[PDB]
Amino acid sequence: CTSIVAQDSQGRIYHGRNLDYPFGKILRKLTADVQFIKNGQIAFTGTTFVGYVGLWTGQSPHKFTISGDERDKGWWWENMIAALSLGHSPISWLIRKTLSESESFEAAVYTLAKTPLIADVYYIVGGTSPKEGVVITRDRGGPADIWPLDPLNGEWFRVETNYDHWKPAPKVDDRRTPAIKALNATGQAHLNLETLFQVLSLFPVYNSYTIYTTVMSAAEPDKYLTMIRN
Amino acid sequence: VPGTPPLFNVSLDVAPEQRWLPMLRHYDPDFLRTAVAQVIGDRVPQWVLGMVGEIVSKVESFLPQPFTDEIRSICDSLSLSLADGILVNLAYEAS
Ligand SMILES: *[C@@H]1O[C@H](CO)[C@@H](O)[C@H](O)[C@H]1NC(C)=O
Ligand SMILES: *[C@@H]1O[C@H](CO)[C@@H](O)[C@H](O)[C@H]1NC(C)=O
Ligand SMILES: [Cl-]
Ligand SMILES: [Cl-]
Ligand SMILES: [Cl-]
Ligand SMILES: [Cl-]
Ligand SMILES: [Cl-]
Repeated sequence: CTSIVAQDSQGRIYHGRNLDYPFGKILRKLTADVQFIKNGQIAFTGTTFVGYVGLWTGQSPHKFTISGDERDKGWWWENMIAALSLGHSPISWLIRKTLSESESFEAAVYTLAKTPLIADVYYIVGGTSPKEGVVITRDRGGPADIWPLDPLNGEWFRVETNYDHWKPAPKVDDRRTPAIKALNATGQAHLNLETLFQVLSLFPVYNSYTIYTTVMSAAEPDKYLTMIRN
Repeated sequence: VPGTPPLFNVSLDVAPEQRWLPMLRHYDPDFLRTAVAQVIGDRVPQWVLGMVGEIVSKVESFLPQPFTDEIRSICDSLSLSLADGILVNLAYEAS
């Protein structure tokens, strides 16, 4: 997985992600965009697989966007059997619940940071106002790290793949550095959904495991776009 | 348009055990069944399948009823065990 949240020079927030999954020639046929309806209105939009009730990707229009990336320190399944049985939430169920209920980017960040989880994860959240982008590195009990955008100091994008951002990416699976270089070469002044989509189309950010690419912007919810790959 | 996934409406005002069925009606159950078996096959190590009954137990008691109610309606629609529905919905929490 790769998730990117970024701010252009005028303060607009953009959010994109690739969902990678091994042995996924089948999941491509089961990928679907879902509009979740409340009171005859589109409450939030996500992308999922048929039969999967949580969301790894979605937007609350005019409020925030969310994507999750898998985080593995080993023994996931073992630790998730242990973690389930105490009222903790599945990763993608929390995303869906947050899209449904949270009133603001601020509120979503707190919920995604603090709600106990059955597994570790990275949550990437974008809002509608300047600086409203964050990578939340989650332990099961709470946040290991909160990493917001800081354009004031020249840090106008955050890239997350599947590794802790304060550690180097492993040389055998370094999709982070090519994404950073591609964003660097795009420039803050040329960031938009189209150029973000292109960054997410670069090998190995886009690779043989990539099921779909989504780009989205809470401030422009009608531009939500998922492209099934391969 | 081209290359985008199908678009579905899912109503949260419809009951949890009904709100996914319209979407499911667009897919061949045999196809979905084999897809579920695949994912469970190459994502759920066999030691996990051994205690899968345990996993069903905790979810029903410790996971929110819509989650479980939605999943059981999918399993009954596709002739899957509840265990398989929960497993495939927990198969993604990591690699
Ligand atoms: C979803 O439902 C809303 C309101 O009920 C409607 O505006 C829209 O046309 C529906 N979309 C689809 C794809 O069915
Ligand atoms: C990206 O650009 C910044 C300066 O804008 C530089 O400090 C950094 O090393 C660059 N990163 C890569 C991976 O090229
Ligand atoms: Cl919900
Ligand atoms: Cl990373
Ligand atoms: Cl790491
Ligand atoms: Cl744009
Ligand atoms: Cl089908």
